[PDB]
Order: sequence, then structure tokens, then C-alpha cells
Amino acid sequence: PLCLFICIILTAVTVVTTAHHTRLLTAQREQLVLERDALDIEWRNLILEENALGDHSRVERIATEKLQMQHVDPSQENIVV
Amino acid sequence: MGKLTLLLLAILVWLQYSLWFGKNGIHDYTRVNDDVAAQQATNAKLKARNDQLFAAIDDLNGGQEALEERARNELSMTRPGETFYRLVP
Amino acid sequence: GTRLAGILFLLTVLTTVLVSGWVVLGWMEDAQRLPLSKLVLTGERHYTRNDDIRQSILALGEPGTFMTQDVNIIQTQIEQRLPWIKQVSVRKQWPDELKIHLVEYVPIARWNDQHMVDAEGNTFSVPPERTSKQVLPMLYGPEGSANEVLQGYREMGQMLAKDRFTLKEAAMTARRSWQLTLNNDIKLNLGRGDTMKRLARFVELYPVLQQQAQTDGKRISYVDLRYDSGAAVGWAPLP
Repeated sequence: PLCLFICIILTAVTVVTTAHHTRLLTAQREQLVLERDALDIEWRNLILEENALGDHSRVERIATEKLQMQHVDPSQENIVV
Repeated sequence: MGKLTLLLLAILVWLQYSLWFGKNGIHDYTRVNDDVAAQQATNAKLKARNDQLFAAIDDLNGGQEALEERARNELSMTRPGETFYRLVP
Repeated sequence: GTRLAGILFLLTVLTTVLVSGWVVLGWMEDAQRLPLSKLVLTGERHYTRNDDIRQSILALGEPGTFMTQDVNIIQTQIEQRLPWIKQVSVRKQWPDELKIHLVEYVPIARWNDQHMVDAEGNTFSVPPERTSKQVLPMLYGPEGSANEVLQGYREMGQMLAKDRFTLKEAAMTARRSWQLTLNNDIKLNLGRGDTMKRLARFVELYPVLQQQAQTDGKRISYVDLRYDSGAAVGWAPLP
């Protein structure tokens, strides 16, 4: 009958709807790819700044500044499981 | 009927063919949606990994809550007066 | 004859319909233009009162009648007036019928200070007077991590309460460090490392830790636990 003609209107609307959404997801996946790279590069910069700060040569010299004392074996209580 | 309706019929099937197998049809939507779904899930973990480490680094500068953990754990050093215990198997 | 009786019987039944259909119409027409007032608050209400819904619904301005008041605007307004409500369903029925159903959050822990958190991890807020009657743990942590601290608190609490300990406070930092608080102000200072394994150690060390607490008569101030197979215990003078 003429019902098929109306279905073509719906299908074309669905085609334009599906195409518009896929064109937006492609623009977002192309953005998530850039988002990950900036994270890992930021991640690499962080692990380097941690070593520059988590350096025992600089961690211990500030620890003893905060009234800390290296592990002494005499003053060390021991317990067995 | 005849061709007055069949000419308009196969075109709908060609639209049904081009709806699933089109340039941006249903299959490309599902294919890209899964790629976007899995990628943004990873970026959540990567950001959570970086934000935690960024919070750790943000503490060692001008703060002593995290630096004291490094001094206690990795240098085994304690404060004056704290009775240090140790567990042996 | 029969048609005369019939048409008269026809128009007599026709007359009584138009009279009844007009008198009854006057009942429903004059009663469709009145602001519905009464409500029935169905559901399990523990934190909200009856006057809380009445004040929040007339705070929009005009009372509103049937065919003139949007139910979605009411359930919307009620949701922003009461943060402890999960979902509102405002429904009107004929005249003076304000069927407003309510569902509340159930606080199982006090997220930070001003807020609570239910067992499902959702965050909400309750005024202090309506919840100071119940005692529940104090959870702390960076924003958004309300559910993350809950998993830690329960996993740590299940192991801790297994040995008759009471976990009253559980604090987490943005860098994922931890700091627990036990009964009688026993502060536990944990670290970003393996937490469930450090916690399982303090459980085993506690007999000797308390054994030396009254040996010299000193309450356990804190137990700094961020060591490998070690723990530095502080001391406090008991009052």
C-alpha cells in the first residue's frame, strides 16, 4: 500500500539520526585518544618528580629534622606469630 | 500493485541495507560505541591513578604527612618515645 | 398509542438524564476549581514530617488546583527542598487529593560531618537534630570517594569487629592513605600500602600492646602502623 512510503520517511529519519550520532562519537573517540596520551605523559612527569622528592638522601635529612630516629635494634620489641 | 508499489518497496530494503551497513549506520554506531565505552573506562582508571599520585606528590611539598610515611616505611625510623614493636614469623 | 407512550417514555427518560447529567455536572464542575489541600503521605517516613511537605509545596507560590498544578513541578520542588529523599511521586486524584509518596535515605555512616551515606553508597544530607539521636561511624575522605571509603570501612570493620573492636572513625586522604579510630581514643595511623594486611597485624599485636599499657599505667595514645612488620606505639596518661 502507501504505508511503505511512510516507513521510508521514518527510516531516512533514523538514518540521519544514526549518522548524526556516529559522527559525534567519532569526534569523541578521536578526543579520548588524545586524552589518554596527555595522561601518560603527565604520568611520566609525576613519577620523575616523586623520585626527586622521595629520595632517601632528601627524605632522611628532613626526617631527622622532624625529630626522627633511625631503627635501633636494642629498642625494638619482637613478637612471634 | 505491480510496479506502483514494488518500486517503492525495494527502495525501503535498500534503506534497510544502508541503515545497518551504511557509512555511519547501526553497525558503525555499535562498533564506535564499544570503542568509546572501553576507552573512557580506562581513562577513568588512568586519571584515578594519576590523581592519587598527584595527591601524593602534592603532599611531599610543604607537607609532612606523606613524607613521614616514606621515612617510617622505607627508613624504619620512628619518633622519640614510641615503643617500636616488630612481628617475626 | 405505543409510540405516544414510547416517545413520552423516551423523552421522560431523556429528560431525567439531562437533569441528572446537569445536576451531577454541577457537582464536578464547581469542585474542579478549588485548590486541593489535603494530602496523604504514604511510605516509610522517619526524617521528614507532615509539615515539611506542606511548607515545601506551598513555597512555590500559589496553591494550585486540579488541571492547573503540574505534578512534576511538585516532585521536583520537594526533591530540592529535602536532600534525604531518594524519589518523590506526587499524584493528584479528582479534588482535594495530594497523594505524595516518599522514600528516604537510610544513614549507615556519617560521611565527613554534615552529610550521611546510605548502604548503597549514595550521598545525602540530614539536619543534625533529626539524626543526633542515632550513633553511627564517621566516614571521611575526598569528595566523590564516598563509596570508596565505605568499602574500606566495611572490609576493615568486618575484620576489626570480628575481634570485638569498634571502628568509630575511618579517614582517607586523596592520596589514598588511611587513619582509623578505635574505642577509647586509640588512633591508628595507616598508610597507602597494603592496608588489610597491616590491619590484620595490629589485631595480633594488640594483646602485647595492651599488656604494656597498664604495666606502666599508660593508655594507648596512638599506634603508628606504617612500617613493614612493625608498629610504633604511643602512650597517654589516663585521667
